[PDB]
Amino acid sequence: IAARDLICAQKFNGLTVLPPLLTDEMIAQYTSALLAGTITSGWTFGAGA
Amino acid sequence: QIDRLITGRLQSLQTYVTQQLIRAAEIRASANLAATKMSECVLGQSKRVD
Amino acid sequence: SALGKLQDVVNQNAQALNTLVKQLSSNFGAISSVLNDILSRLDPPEAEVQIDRLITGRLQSLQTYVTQQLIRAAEIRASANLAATKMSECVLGQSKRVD
Amino acid sequence: QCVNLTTRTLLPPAYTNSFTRGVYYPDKVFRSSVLHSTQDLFLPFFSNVTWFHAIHKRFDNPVLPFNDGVYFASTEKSNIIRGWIFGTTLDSKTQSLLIVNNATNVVIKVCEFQFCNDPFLGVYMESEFRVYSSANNCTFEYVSQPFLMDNFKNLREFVFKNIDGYFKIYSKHTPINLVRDLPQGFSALEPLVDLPIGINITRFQTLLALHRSWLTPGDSSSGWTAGAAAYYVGYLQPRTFLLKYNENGTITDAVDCALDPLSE
Amino acid sequence: DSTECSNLLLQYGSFCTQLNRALTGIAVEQDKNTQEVFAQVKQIYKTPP
Amino acid sequence: DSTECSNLLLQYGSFCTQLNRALTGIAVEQDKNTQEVFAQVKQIYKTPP
Amino acid sequence: TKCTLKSFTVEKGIYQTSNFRVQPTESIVRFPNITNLCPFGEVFNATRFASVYAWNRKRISNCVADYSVLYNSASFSTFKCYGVSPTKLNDLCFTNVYADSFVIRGDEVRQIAPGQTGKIADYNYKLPDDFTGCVIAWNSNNLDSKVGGNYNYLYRLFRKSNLKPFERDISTEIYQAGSTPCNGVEGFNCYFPLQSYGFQPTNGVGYQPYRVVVLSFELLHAPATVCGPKKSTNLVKNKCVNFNFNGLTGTGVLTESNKKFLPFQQFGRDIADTTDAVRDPQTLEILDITPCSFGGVSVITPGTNTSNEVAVLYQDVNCTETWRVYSTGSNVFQTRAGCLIGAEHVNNSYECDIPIGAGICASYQTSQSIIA
Amino acid sequence: TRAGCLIGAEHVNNSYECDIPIGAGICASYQTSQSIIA
Amino acid sequence: LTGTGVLTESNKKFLPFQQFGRDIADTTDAVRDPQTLEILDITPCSFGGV
Amino acid sequence: DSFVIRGDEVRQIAPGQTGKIADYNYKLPDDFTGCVIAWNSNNLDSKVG
Ligand SMILES: *[C@@H]1O[C@H](CO)[C@@H](O[C@@H]2O[C@H](CO)[C@@H](O)[C@H](O)[C@H]2NC(C)=O)[C@H](O)[C@H]1NC(C)=O
Ligand SMILES: CCCCCCCCCCCCCCCCCC(=O)O
Ligand SMILES: *[C@@H]1O[C@H](CO)[C@@H](O)[C@H](O)[C@H]1NC(C)=O
Ligand SMILES: *[C@@H]1O[C@H](CO)[C@@H](O)[C@H](O)[C@H]1NC(C)=O
Ligand SMILES: *[C@@H]1O[C@H](CO)[C@@H](O)[C@H](O)[C@H]1NC(C)=O
Ligand SMILES: *[C@@H]1O[C@H](CO)[C@@H](O)[C@H](O)[C@H]1NC(C)=O
Ligand SMILES: *[C@@H]1O[C@H](CO)[C@@H](O)[C@H](O)[C@H]1NC(C)=O
Ligand SMILES: *[C@@H]1O[C@H](CO)[C@@H](O)[C@H](O)[C@H]1NC(C)=O
Ligand SMILES: *[C@@H]1O[C@H](CO)[C@@H](O)[C@H](O)[C@H]1NC(C)=O
Ligand SMILES: *[C@@H]1O[C@H](CO)[C@@H](O)[C@H](O)[C@H]1NC(C)=O
Ligand SMILES: *[C@@H]1O[C@H](CO)[C@@H](O)[C@H](O)[C@H]1NC(C)=O
Ligand SMILES: *[C@@H]1O[C@H](CO)[C@@H](O)[C@H](O)[C@H]1NC(C)=O
Ligand SMILES: *[C@@H]1O[C@H](CO)[C@@H](O)[C@H](O)[C@H]1NC(C)=O
Ligand SMILES: *[C@@H]1O[C@H](CO)[C@@H](O)[C@H](O)[C@H]1NC(C)=O
Repeated sequence: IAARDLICAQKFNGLTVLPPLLTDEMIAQYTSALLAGTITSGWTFGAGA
Repeated sequence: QIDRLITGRLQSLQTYVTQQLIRAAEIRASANLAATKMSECVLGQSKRVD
Repeated sequence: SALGKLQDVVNQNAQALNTLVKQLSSNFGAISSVLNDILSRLDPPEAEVQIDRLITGRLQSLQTYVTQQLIRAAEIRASANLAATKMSECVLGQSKRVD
Repeated sequence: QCVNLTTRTLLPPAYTNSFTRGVYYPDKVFRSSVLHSTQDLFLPFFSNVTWFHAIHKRFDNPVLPFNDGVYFASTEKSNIIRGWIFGTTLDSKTQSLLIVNNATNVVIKVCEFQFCNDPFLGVYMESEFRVYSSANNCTFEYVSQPFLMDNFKNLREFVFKNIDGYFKIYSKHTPINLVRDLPQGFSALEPLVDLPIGINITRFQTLLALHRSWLTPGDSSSGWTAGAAAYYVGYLQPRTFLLKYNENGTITDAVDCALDPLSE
Repeated sequence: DSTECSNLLLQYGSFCTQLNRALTGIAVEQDKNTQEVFAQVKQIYKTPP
Repeated sequence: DSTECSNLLLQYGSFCTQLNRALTGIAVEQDKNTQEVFAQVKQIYKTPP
Repeated sequence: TKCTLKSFTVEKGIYQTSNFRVQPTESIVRFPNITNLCPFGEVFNATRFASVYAWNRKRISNCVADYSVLYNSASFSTFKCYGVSPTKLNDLCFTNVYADSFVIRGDEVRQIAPGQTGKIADYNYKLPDDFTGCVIAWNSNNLDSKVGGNYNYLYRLFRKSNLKPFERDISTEIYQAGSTPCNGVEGFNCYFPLQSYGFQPTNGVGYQPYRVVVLSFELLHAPATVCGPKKSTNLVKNKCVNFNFNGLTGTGVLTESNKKFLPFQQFGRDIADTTDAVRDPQTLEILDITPCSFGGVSVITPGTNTSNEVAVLYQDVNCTETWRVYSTGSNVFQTRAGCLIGAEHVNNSYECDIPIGAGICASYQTSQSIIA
Repeated sequence: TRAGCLIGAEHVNNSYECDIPIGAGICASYQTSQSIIA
Repeated sequence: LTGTGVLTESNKKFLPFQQFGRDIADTTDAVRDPQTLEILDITPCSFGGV
Repeated sequence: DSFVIRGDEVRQIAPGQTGKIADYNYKLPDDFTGCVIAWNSNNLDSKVG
């Protein structure tokens, strides 16, 4: 399956892809927080409370 | 022969690293623009045009 | 560590120079990396190949250092342009831009 | 000539860890205030080394392998260990190396020896020289100052290698007061000689002297006693070491890259 | 998986260390970019029911 | 400090000239950056006593 | 600068030239004071050589190696030096010299080299692939041959495995070439490993005997007890020179050092691979080698379509303190960047026309002249 | 972890700011007989 | 043909004139056992970041 | 360039060699472009006695 799969070939030859520090769900959580802030409060949450 | 191959593969790796550095600079520019856009358009109202 | 960016810049430059100095201990596929053992042991024609190997390797090292310096200079130029924009818009004026 | 010291006192072999030992100057070059990475036959850090005893009635001088190298360390107080024997079969069929020590001198020979099973030397106090029953086709001879010189106070560490055709020996003497096992710490072995014996080595044995003073019966496996003595044997492997150097030029520290991911 | 080539590469020199330094810097920069873009607010705001 | 290596390098070619061109450009760029950031005002204003 | 730009015209500005060079004046040599000559006769001009299967190894030390003495005596059909050029043998000192001597037939001389195969290389005498030394051979039919045959020279013909480099196998045991074991007795499919060369004056060049001498040594990296015929000179310090310490050429300044070298250490190295220290064989004192070239040099010039006079900025020079300058001038100005020569200090302050350094800018003004 | 198996660190159900960015959403630290936590 | 790797049965079918097999790179990813005339898959043993 | 020598000394006729011939009689430059030719002449340049 190595010659077939490209990732296996990249990985038998020393090349690895590291995982990001932020998951997609956590980024979505950040975005949802931003949307909730800009909806309920407007531009105030970006200046403080 | 092994030295020839080592030199060639080291050159290949260095080329890949340099290209990655340049692409990372481009991506960093894009990310800084995206952060500026979040701050100025999402967290506020922007009078800047376009 | 309030000023981490500036210290990292200085450390990067110093580390690059030190790496360039230490890459003179590389044999680059030759019999040595001293260039005096080669000349003492070998006659010119037989030393030409070793000296060419070392020249090629050290030229590659210098080119790599120069390329890294160019990229870091581009980053620093971006930072400096941002700093000039900040001086002009925040110091010499009042900015309505957020954050 | 052959006194079989077949005293039957079975004890299991005891194993110990070598914290940081066996480091030797790979080259005869001076370096100061620099970290140098070199690959050579080194004793891996925290390696499982064998422990042999000569206390009473226990005598330990078996034949051991010489796979790629040996780190021989002896905590002694009486110069009971007088040298070693190296070879493949330790018989007249093949050449063998003998290193032994008279007071204030050394004897080295590469000459076909029909080594005497349970070889040894004696103390009354010159006494006995029952190590080999024959010496034929004798090619190499060499004499120099004692390799071993003066509870368990002095730690004589030796490293033996058989590169291409040169037998390289690195030695150091460190005074201590520990009496149980190796002293955790650091010490570098400086080169001693490079003997061009040009032979094949796969096995080796140690030569311990015996004490027969208060009474002397028929000198069979009886009427003999060995003072407290032990030696540690460690086998070197190709390893990459990071060596520290101080201003004076001594090593004073090192790292085994392949020991664990942290050291790598 | 070759001992001879590796022992030769040790002589050829340590350029791979600086290659890896560059790649690690790139990866950390990517994480920093994600943090700068999305992690502009530490208070996580929930949308009202 | 080797005449032989230098006379060989003359043959190998002139890449060091362009290396130095790049480095000089970098240095001039640094000076320009400093001027652009700080030298935004030519009139030097003194704080009143 | 004009050569660097590959042009005859330099536009106004400041340019970086080569670092300050100082060319050496003297050329010293320091070899150990040895008067004895190497045992060339005993190694090359000795009867009763050894057999290849029991090649003799002789140590050589404390002798000058002037091989010119061999020109009148003997001529060598083969002379190959690995790891060193023959021309440089007269300008080198050798650490651990060993002379390996033996006798073989002409066809087998080729086998005396790294990477070869055959009965000699595989069973009698093998050289390492990373071999530093020289191989010498010459016909000895007039010496090692007799009417009716000379069978005193033997060679190993059968062995269980190929030999390792610089390994000697004098064992005389019956070789077992078959499954049937033979114990100390010759028999069918069992052979005596040793065989005798049949040397006669009549036979051909191929089967004619050849006396082979192999010299193995290390160059540099350690004290050199053997040296060439080159003559030593007096010691010079605090001056750029072209030195030669035990065959190690170079160029630099030599000064006393606080470094302490162990007896087995001769040279010293730095973070790079570069001899930063050395021990004088004759005086047994440590010396510090320092490169003579040091300091940046920058040239301040107008367009050269306006004026041909220039000013030179010497970085890493403090004139306020025989300065390290190419040429001194009447106008000397000291700056935090370095000493500036060819420009006169003016107490006035203008906009920067030529950015010399810290806070110094040059220009062309006024009998015009350069100002800083 | 989604990055891979982590050995030498003990999982804690609490959530702190990232001291050591292991991977996907995992960060390590030195705390408490001190020990490494994930 | 020396090397280092794991050997496993393969579904590859080799023509009579074919002995070795290669991948996108120049690397023997397959081989035919002369004694048993069966195909084998060579896989590097080193794999996984640490 | 023509001359006569003994067979043992033919090897000395090449750049980088050493010996009585190369050092004292006939030396070739290291950067030598050309060809070297030799052949036995015992039947011609030899005499009884
Ligand atoms: C050095 O000696 C060892 C034996 O002491 C040789 O290895 C043996 O080789 C024979 C066949 O030649 C085998 O039957 C043995 O099993 C081997 N023993 C071991 C322990 O490996 C070795 O070949 C010799 N070295 C050389 C270069 O001849
Ligand atoms: C006899 C022991 C001398 C050892 C000295 C160290 C080795 C130095 C190199 C000497 C090589 C001499 C080879 C003969 C030189 C060529 C003579 C010839 O071509 O006629
Ligand atoms: C006992 O000693 C004799 C000495 O002649 C020797 O031949 C024999 O091998 C020895 N046996 C043992 C078991 O040591
Ligand atoms: C050394 O090996 C023995 C047997 O293999 C083992 O019991 C012992 O634990 C090892 N040493 C250490 C320190 O564990
Ligand atoms: C004692 O030492 C001398 C030289 O110091 C040596 O010649 C002699 O062989 C030694 N005696 C023994 C029994 O080894
Ligand atoms: C070794 O010694 C024995 C006994 O004298 C002799 O028969 C044999 O020929 C010798 N081997 C040599 C000199 O190689
Ligand atoms: C270095 O050598 C000096 C003597 O020259 C000595 O005083 C000093 O203690 C040495 N350094 C160390 C770390 O031992
Ligand atoms: C040594 O050389 C001389 C002439 O150079 C020669 O007469 C003599 O026979 C040689 N010695 C031997 C042992 O052949
Ligand atoms: C010869 O060299 C030694 C050191 O090896 C030195 O002690 C001695 O003074 C020197 N003699 C002369 C005359 O140079
Ligand atoms: C530059 O050179 C041209 C050609 O000689 C000349 O005509 C012109 O006057 C020069 N410019 C200056 C400023 O001297
Ligand atoms: C130059 O040296 C003088 C002493 O001769 C000293 O006072 C001055 O500070 C030095 N200047 C620089 C830039 O080093
Ligand atoms: C310029 O300043 C120097 C001191 O820096 C002084 O010696 C000199 O007299 C001044 N000249 C003028 C014209 O002001
Ligand atoms: C932590 O969570 C695990 C399940 O993920 C659970 O088994 C364990 O009991 C919890 N411990 C505490 C202290 O909450
Ligand atoms: C010999 O090899 C052939 C394939 O070439 C195979 O069919 C046969 O079984 C083998 N015989 C033995 C005894 O291994």
